[PDB]
Amino acid sequence: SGKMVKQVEILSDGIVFYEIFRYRLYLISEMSPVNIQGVDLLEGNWGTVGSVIFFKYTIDGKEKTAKDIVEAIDEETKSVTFKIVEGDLMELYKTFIIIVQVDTKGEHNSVTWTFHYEKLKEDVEEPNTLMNFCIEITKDIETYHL
Repeated sequence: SGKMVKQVEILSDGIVFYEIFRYRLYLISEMSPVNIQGVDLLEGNWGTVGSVIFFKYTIDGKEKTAKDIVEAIDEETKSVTFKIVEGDLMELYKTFIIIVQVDTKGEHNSVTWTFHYEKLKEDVEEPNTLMNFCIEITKDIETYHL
């Protein structure tokens, strides 16, 4: 078991940012094309718990996939929770949960990324590269909107 958390300040509008993750995830492909080539809906509906989304992405030039279930949406805390059920990460991790959270409260304007994960074997790395990648995504989105 394991948990990783990073908070990035964003200079663009947090609400707009949340709404991308919350309602229109398919867009991160246009906004971070270098990182994300595809965001396809396979089951359910965009913006709803239980929907099955498929990601095509590239880390360090290596092409990868993840199939995610949207497991939580929370409009109070401006949070969305994705659980990875298939793909490259599951070669290494039994369980992998990604929560994205946008703080708009006050002059505070930030995106917090949380990984909860269970490794398959003791000597698998902490998912630092993946956290770096989510921060790049955050910054692509920010600059795209700024």
